[PDB]
Amino acid sequence: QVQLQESGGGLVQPGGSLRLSCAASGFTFSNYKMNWVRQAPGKGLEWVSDISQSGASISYTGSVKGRFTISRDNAKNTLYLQMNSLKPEDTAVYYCARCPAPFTRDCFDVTSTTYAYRGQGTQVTV
Amino acid sequence: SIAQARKLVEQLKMEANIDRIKVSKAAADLMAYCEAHAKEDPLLTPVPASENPFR
Amino acid sequence: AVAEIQLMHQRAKW
Amino acid sequence: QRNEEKAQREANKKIEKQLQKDKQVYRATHRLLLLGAGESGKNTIVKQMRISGIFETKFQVDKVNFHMFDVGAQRDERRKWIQCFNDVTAIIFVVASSSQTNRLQAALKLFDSIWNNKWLRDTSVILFLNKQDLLAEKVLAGKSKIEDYFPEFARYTTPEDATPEPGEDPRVTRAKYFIRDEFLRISTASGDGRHYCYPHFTCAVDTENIRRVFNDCRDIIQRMHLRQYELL
Amino acid sequence: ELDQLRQEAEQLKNQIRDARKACADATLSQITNNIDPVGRIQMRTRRTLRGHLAKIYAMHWGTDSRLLVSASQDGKLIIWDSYTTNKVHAIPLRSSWVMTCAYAPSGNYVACGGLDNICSIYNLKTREGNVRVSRELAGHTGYLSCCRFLDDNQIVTSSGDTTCALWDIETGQQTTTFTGHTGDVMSLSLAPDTRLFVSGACDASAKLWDVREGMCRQTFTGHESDINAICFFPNGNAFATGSDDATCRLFDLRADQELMTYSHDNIICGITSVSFSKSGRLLLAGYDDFNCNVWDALKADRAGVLAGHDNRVSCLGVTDDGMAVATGSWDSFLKIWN
Amino acid sequence: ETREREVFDRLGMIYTVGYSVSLASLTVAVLILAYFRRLHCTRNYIHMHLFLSFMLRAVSIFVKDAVLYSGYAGCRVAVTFFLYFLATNYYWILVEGLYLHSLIFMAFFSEKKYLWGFTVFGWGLPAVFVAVWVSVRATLANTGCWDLSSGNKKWIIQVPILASIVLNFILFINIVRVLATKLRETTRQQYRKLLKSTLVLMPLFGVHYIVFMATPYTEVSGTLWQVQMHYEMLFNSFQGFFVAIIYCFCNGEVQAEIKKSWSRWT
Repeated sequence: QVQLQESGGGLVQPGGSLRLSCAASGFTFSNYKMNWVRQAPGKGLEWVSDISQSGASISYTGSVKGRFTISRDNAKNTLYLQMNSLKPEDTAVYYCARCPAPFTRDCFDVTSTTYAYRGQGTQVTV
Repeated sequence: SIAQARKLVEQLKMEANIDRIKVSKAAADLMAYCEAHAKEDPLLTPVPASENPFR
Repeated sequence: AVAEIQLMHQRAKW
Repeated sequence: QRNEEKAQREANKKIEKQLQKDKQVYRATHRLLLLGAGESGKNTIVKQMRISGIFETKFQVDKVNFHMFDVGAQRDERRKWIQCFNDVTAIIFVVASSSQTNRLQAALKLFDSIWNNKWLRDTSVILFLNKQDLLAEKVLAGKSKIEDYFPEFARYTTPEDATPEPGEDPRVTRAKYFIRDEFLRISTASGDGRHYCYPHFTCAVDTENIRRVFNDCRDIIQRMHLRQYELL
Repeated sequence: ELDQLRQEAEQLKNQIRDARKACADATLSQITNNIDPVGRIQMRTRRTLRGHLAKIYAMHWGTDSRLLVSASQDGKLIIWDSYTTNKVHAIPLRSSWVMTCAYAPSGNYVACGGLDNICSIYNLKTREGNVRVSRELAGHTGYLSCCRFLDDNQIVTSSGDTTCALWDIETGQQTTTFTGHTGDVMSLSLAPDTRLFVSGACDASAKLWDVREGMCRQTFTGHESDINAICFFPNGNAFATGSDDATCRLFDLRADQELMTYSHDNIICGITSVSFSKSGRLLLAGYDDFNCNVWDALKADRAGVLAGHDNRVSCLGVTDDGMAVATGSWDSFLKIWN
Repeated sequence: ETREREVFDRLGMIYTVGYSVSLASLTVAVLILAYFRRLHCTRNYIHMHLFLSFMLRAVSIFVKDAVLYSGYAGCRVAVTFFLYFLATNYYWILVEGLYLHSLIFMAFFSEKKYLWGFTVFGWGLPAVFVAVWVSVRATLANTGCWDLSSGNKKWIIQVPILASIVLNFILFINIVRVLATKLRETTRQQYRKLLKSTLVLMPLFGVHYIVFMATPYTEVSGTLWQVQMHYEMLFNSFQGFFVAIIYCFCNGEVQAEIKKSWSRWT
């Protein structure tokens, strides 16, 4: 069963740094693209970052460029979001999402309200 | 979300309550079915052109 | 003019 | 049994003539998938072009039939039913240009996923940025501050060929063409010439819209023809 | 408490995993070690059914194993006499976005559904002889991805609203609803006794549903991505699933766990359609690479390839008598194979 | 005066070799097109007609050479068939241009409205003016093999052919224009691809005629006559070969069909 369990989210002073981690189970980590999404209090799901299969191709949303850094560890099947220079608007539930198919370029639906291959999420309060 | 979580917990309880036979028994049953019905399978054992409706 | 036709005509004349 | 064979062949021929007529009608009409968010002004565009799990709008421009599909009453997980629209002539895309902490980012990701999807990689897209008046109102009032939602706006300069509209403020032109250039950065990357994009700055109530799609659809058809001769 | 429910759910999942591990005393590969390989299955195309304009999205064989309905997104249901390739009916659809079709077991009716979220039942035996919508079943809140008749008055449908529904055609009302999938149900298959049915969804899971009671008896996991196709093994105590992770997997209902997996490195495209042969020894899976593979269901070795389609193979069907296979494709042709 | 005899013999050899190679390649190409059912399309139907016209031109030229150069009815009908199967090839090249122009500049083409019209145009307007010429020649001259020219009767066939050379040039550049716009609205690669498209469209549209289209009946002794005859013989003889190479053998779809058939046969 596709499981994505996150950890590391918690209260942090503004301007701080926090390492969100994502343990993946039930699928071949290296074959699928990965994405970090967030849900702010009272807001909809917002796409934050993504990293491709090999880990060479990285993209961030505009509001987090230069601050957050995504990474993947295929030998340990995990995903990292290193957050730096955190802001009060960064308070949200962060979900470790997955692309719906392997070796595939389109990552459709990772921000859907009832998405399937998405983690439970960890809350980050700033 | 509380109702959905309760429904999921109930479903998992019902799924855990069911009994499961040994895998060897199920594999033996599938093998037995395959052996009993192999000769009724035109795709596995080709039919002649006379019998083949798509000749 | 037309190549093939003019060649055939000049072959004719000669 | 030969009587049954004759009856079946007569039925087949009566079916085949109707299939010939239906093929004539089908090849003479173009299917447009109209896709866009709820507040993107898409419904206003449908209302202009006009005046259930899917809404079909038939319209005719220059004696040419277009069939535009507004896909309502569906869930937001589009990765399955979108594959139905790989044989449409064009996917009209309506983007809320002057607009979830970042809605335009979600629109850009949707366009990217459409562009890179293996079945839609042959289907071309018509792009409508349907919030030009609202974009002008926002950027002229100084409430834009786009350089933090998209940091690229801190260094982007208007390309030389980007002709601003008459009487239009430079900020409005720069913002609208910055959005266009984001969509083009997605589209020109791995485009490979198999499908194309037509960015158009539209208002919600423009009468030009039915023409724009026309002049896009026609172009698409021509390119497909030029693809068959190995010219493109 | 939501946290208490989550903890209990995790404990139940761990208990289920431990029970499945305990029941897995032997592997199917070890059990079938004494069975000789089937060799190479060289099937060839015997009929090519032409007439559809757009991509053919579904087909379904008749119980006579001779007639078959095919749905194309040009807005057409065409009923072929596959022996003679002569079309029997050409039914124009109200909505041209059809994603599934079914042929009634008695042959009196056909069904179709799609992006209109409506199941249309067409009567092939009207007084005049034409084909008209006998019944229009509305009520799904998502596209209809599959539908299967139980009889002339009841039909089971799977929709994109993550739920399945059993409809009473006479009254038009929903007799039963099945909920529990978190992704769209992409295919369903009725058991030979039609008392249970398995539905594969876009949650990378299949679910066995009791039609009489409406409850989900078992949930089968192991696939990594969206499951596009599903079908019972002919005995009714097992089934197979094809998914976007490019691997087929055969599960069984009584061990409640995976039996065996059909995958290959050269295959990276997902499976759009699966169907067993009459004995179940062959598992036929249609792929996005325009090919259709024939797997030795007991050895996992690929025994054949049904190459010949110019576009994505969207639908498969093995006749009730097992004589022939039929594959539809996005290139708008059905091919019959022997 | 054996010099002109040697010149005519050399011309005969060069277009004999050219037409032999072209006829072989075009027969192979038309067999390939007819064999594969997937390739059946309006464009490929018109290409098959063009290939048939090229084949008929080559075989008719060979027949005329055998009958005439190795005043009865057989010789006259051989000359008439030579002229007819030349004019049909010219008008099928014009039909190539007309169909490619209609696909693009006409907003949305309608196959049923024009395909039969294009076919009857390409096979019959040459027939119409060849029949008119035959009637005029039989009524007013009716001498020899009709191989000799009789006043201004010859133009009855030559003038209508030349017009198809005119218009099909006007089409050609215009298409080369529109591709430029297609390459403009979407650099070194742009102009390189435009040049490639022009070069591959060179043989289908028969543009090389326009160079010597307007030259009148030149005297045999002269450098202009020699260059015109040799250039036109070589280019016309190998034009069918080039068309078959480009539009069948080098075509991506046809190569895909050939490779798939070979792989499945293996």
